[PDB]
Amino acid sequence: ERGKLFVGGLSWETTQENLSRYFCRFGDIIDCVVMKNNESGRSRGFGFVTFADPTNVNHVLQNGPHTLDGRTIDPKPCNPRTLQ
Repeated sequence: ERGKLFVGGLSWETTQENLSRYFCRFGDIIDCVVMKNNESGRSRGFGFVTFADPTNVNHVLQNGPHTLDGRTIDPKPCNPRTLQ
């Protein structure tokens, strides 16, 4: 997979729906999650966005800085977790 972005530095208030809304300005999104604490269900302050078109990752990176919910957030390209 080529189109996955890690996004760090999120406020714990930011929902994955809001995260997706923000990053859709750079392309169609096929997955967007905010990682949650297993016990509490609260955001851990980071997530992942997967673009349908992997060329959109570089478009995000060259059009910063990025702010969401009053935080400067930290999008980075990532090599995705591999499955079976």
